[PDB]
Formats: sequence, C-alpha cells, structure tokens
Amino acid sequence: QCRVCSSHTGLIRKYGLNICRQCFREK
Amino acid sequence: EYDGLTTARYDDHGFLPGREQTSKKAAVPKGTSDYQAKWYLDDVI
Amino acid sequence: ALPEKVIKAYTTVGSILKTWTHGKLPKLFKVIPSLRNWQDVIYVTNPEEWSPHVVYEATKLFVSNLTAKESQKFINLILLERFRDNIETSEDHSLNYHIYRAVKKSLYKPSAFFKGFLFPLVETGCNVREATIAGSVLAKVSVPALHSSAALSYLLRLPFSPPTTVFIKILLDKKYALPYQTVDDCVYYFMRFRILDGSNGEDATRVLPVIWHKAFLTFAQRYKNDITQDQRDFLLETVRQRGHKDIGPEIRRELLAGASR
Amino acid sequence: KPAPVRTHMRNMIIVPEMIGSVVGIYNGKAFNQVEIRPEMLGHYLGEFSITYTPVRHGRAGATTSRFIPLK
Amino acid sequence: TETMTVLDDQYDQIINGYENYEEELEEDEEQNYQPFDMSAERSDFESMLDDFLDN
Amino acid sequence: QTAEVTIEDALKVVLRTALVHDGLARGLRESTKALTRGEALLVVLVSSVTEANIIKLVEGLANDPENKVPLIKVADAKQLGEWAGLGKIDREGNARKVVGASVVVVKNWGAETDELSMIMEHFSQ
RNA sequence: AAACUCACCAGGUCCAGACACAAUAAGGAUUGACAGAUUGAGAGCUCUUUCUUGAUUUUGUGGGUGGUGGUGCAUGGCCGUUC
Repeated sequence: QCRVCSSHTGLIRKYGLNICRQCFREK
Repeated sequence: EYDGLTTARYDDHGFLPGREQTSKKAAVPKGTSDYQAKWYLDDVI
Repeated sequence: ALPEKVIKAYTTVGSILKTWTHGKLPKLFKVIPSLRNWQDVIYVTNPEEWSPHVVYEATKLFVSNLTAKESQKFINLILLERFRDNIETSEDHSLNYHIYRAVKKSLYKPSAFFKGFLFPLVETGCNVREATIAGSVLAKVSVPALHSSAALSYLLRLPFSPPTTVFIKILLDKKYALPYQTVDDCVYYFMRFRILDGSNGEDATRVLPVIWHKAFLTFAQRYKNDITQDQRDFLLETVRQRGHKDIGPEIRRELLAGASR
Repeated sequence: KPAPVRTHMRNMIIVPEMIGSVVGIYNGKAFNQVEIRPEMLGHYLGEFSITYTPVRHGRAGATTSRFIPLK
Repeated sequence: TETMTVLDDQYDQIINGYENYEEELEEDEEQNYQPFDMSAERSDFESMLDDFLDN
Repeated sequence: QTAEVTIEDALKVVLRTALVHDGLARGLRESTKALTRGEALLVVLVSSVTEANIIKLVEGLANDPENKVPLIKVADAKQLGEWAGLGKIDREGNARKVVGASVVVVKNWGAETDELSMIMEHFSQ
C-alpha cells in the first residue's frame, strides 16, 4: 500500500512498488 | 428422568439431537497422543 | 597491512552465526575484544544490521567488564540509526523481537552510561521523544543521583530540547541536594516577552506538547528554599501571560512552601 | 523389558544391533515404546504416526457437531 | 542545609566530560595507540583461535 | 591495616565525606576470612572497639606491622554503617537504620586514582 | 513445494520493582573477560560452588513518568479512492 488506506487483502511483496493486483485499475 | 434422555426439554424449535453412539474398539500398541488411539487395530466387523 | 593468519578469520563470518539457533559456538568472533588492538573492536562490531535478538538483556562489552571511560554507553549517536529504526521503520511503528532481547540491561555500571557508545544527546540534533523512549531506560533500570546534578548542570547549557526536560521529570523525584553552581540553569525560561524601556530580546514564545506541561511541572514541585530566591516571578509568567485554569494552582510550588533539600 | 526412554524426528534412521532394549519414540506428542530389535531396517522412527482422530467417511459423527441447530 | 559533601562540585570529576566528550576521551586513548602483535594478543595466540573454519 | 593522620585527613575529608561514592567495603563474617581467601589488598580498621568478634582476629593486622603493611589506627567505629552504605546512608535527605561493620576491604579506585590509596608504603620505618 | 517459506502446532526457559522512602544494602545485596553442573523434546543464559565488581542497586508495593498499547476521535496539508 501507500499509507492512504488500510489494505489487508491482496497484499504485495513483489518488486517494491506496493501496488496490488486489484490496484492496477486504481493505482 | 434425569439420566435416561437424549435431549433437554427444548422441543415445546431448536436442536436436532446429536447422537453419540458409543461403539468403542481397543487400543493395542504402546504410546498414545490425542489422535492415534482410534486408528490402531480397527477390526471393522 | 596485517598477516593473513588474522585477516582470514573475519570475512566469511556470514556462514555460521547468521541463523543462531543452538550448539556450541565457534571461537573467532568473541575474540575481537580479546585482540589488544581496539581500533579493531568498536568498528568491527557490525553495529546496526543483525537478525536475531538485540534490545534488552545482554550487551555489556565494556560496561562492567572494563572501566567507564571509553564505552560509557548510552543515549544519542553511534547506534542512533538503529535506535531510530523500530519506532520509525514500519507503517505501524511497533516493537518486535530483533528489537527486544540483548542491550538495555547494559546498565549495571551506570557511570558507564553517559559518554561513550551512544550518549552526547542534546547538542547536534534530536527530536522530541528520544529521552521519553529512554525514559523507559531510565525508569526500568536504576539511575544514580550523582548524574542527576550532572544532568542538571549540563543539559541546560546547550541548545534547547524537550528530552532535556524529560530528564528533569525523571530526575527530580530523586530529591537529592542541589549544587549552587547549578540552580540558575533551569529557570531562564519565560521572561523574555516585554521591554521595560530586565529588558529583553527576541526569543519570545517557548511552547511544546504535553510533556512540557508535565516537565516544567517537575521544576515546579515541592520546595521553597534552595533556589536563588529572585527567580520566583521569572516562573510566575505561567499565571500572568500564560494563565492556567485546570491544574494551575498545583504548579507554582517549587518556590512557595516546602522545606528544601 | 527396559524403560521407555523418550525420543521426540521424522527423517532419522535406526541401525539393528541392539536386541533387548526399549526406547519411546515420537508419534506427534507421545513416545511409543519400542523394544528395539532387528525388526526394523532403515525406516523412520518418526514413521510411527497417523495423527488424527480418524477420518469420518464411514461414521460421520463429528461432522454432525458442526451443523446448524437453529432458532 | 550540599557545605562540602564530597565531591558534589565534581561528582568524582566525570561531570565536565559531556560537552567536551572527545576531550576527556583522550584521557585514556593516548597511552595505548598500539600496532599489531601475534604474540601479545594472547600468549599462545597461535593455539586459541582455530575453532571457526570447520563449523 | 589502618590509617595515619595526614590518612585521617585523607579518609575523613575525602572517603568518609564521599557520601555518594563510599568506595569502601566493610567484623562478624569476613575480614579474617579475607586473611584466608586472599581478596584483600587494602584494609582500613577501627579503634573505638567496645561488633568485634572477628575484629579481634582482624587485629592480627593491627598489632603486627609485606611493609602493603602500615599500622597506626583511627577511632570511629560505625563509619560506613553510620554514613556510607552498611546502614545509614544519611545523605541529602535520607534517614535509614541497618546495623553495620568496621573492617574496610578496598580492592578497586575510579577517577579518584591516587587520592585514596595513600595507605600503601608510608609507616613501617 | 523442502524444517524457514507460511499466516498454525507437540513441550521449555533467557527475562519484568524502575521513582521515592521501607528490610539488607560494599560480611555479597547484586554485578562480569571465565572453570564446571548445565539438556527442558535441541540452546544460549546463571554465579551457589578463579575472581572483574565500584555505588548502582536487590526486592510486598502504588501513583504512572514507561503511549517501544494507539484501535484511535478528528484535526493539518498530500495523493489510491468518487466526480
């Protein structure tokens, strides 16, 4: 995530960008 | 009768009664945890 | 320029004790302070990037083993970047196990606590809450009062900080006596607002959050006698231009009533 | 019959030499008493485990404890 | 009411060493600026080391 | 061992006044045992003896003057117990009471390096 | 997918009293560069049985300084989000 949410589902450790699979169409 | 029942007087919309039909079988080998006792020597007759 | 008998001991150390679980440990990392060259000790500590076990019990490399001059250990600088980690290097900013188990009971010689592995705090940059965190250090293990008038004569000579007055809060229920070269340090604190024609300057408004209401409160606690007595109205500008309502009349009594120490 | 001395792994191999002694062996918690003989050859001491209250496919009575009585 | 009360003016004289901490740090440093040894690290220093490279 | 006059003016003026430091270690269990186990490099004694069951065997180091062996005595008995740690730590606001001792065993000296160790080599002439 | 991963488990202990004064506080309170016993299902740790100790700190206690309990309540910009 980037600190403007409490994002707990679909979490990301990949590649340091912290943008979810559900956040390619949001973030 | 206090010990000759299966269900308390809650009939009068609640429980289907859970029947615990005791059909025990022996535990022959040595050493038992919580688990392995009932799957020791099951002579399924 | 060193022989290769000793160079070939401290390069492949990241193969054995990376995952410290059990066993009887090898004997070429503990022998670093056994080397009489202690230029080769304090910098070959690998200070800040470890995996397993380090904030409370067991870092005592020079506290009570040796004297209290060179590694007099703890609170500012050399390991600041690990002291600033686990309050600031996660989004929840909480505590865990690598930042729990093996430093903070270094205090068994607390004369080996105030120069030499971390200490020189309020001179060259420090935020509001790093003797509040070390208030847990100074309020879960012992503190002398020998250093209390070494942390009242010294800390107020310097540029200003909230951790100084946090030390004041931790260290003026010790109730052990004031040297008279010291008492003038804490008081120059509220006067400089008006000009008579003492006539004052530009450094007018000093305000800080809640531990400032809890910590000037520590220099306003109990006594009346052992100050330089002219400094009463110097501190009564908390009722005069900063007037208080709730806990107001429970402040002003460092200077009014009790028999001093 | 000697004493049930405990042993708590799943990839350790016993060698047959020791006719006449007893060791208790890991089954998940407890220590199965084994009078150690040449009657085990290179197979795991921690193979002594089928660790569950048994799989209810013929008498499904503990599945009846998860269902819904309902008000 | 501290009055001498040894030794409050110095508190055994580790009281000036926080402002000039790198000036009382030299009150022990100059004596032991030492080069390297193989015989004075330990006496049998070629006997009490090799416990590491073989796990 | 014990203290001279110009170590009266060392001990009373410095160590007995060093009420925060108290760098001394005081006879019912251990100072003739400090003539047994071997952990006494400096001893400081007492001569207002009335607490002295072992001190009558510590005073084998009072009336036998190794020559670090100085022997001339001081008076006050409960010095550490009445001031400095074995009891009363009557100091800047304290008022305590624990029964103390009379037989100092100094091993180690801090910053006061050779202001305290004047009991070394200056009597046996 | 291997024990770790991996969010759970079958059994153990390194460790909690600071701040004041109260019992002992330097005859060992409690400290450590070490020698053993060390093992709980496999460990480092302890100092009763070499000796650093250095004034400091041991404990039945409570305000709570310790918010390294923040879930926060919104408040101040700032950009996923809603337009």
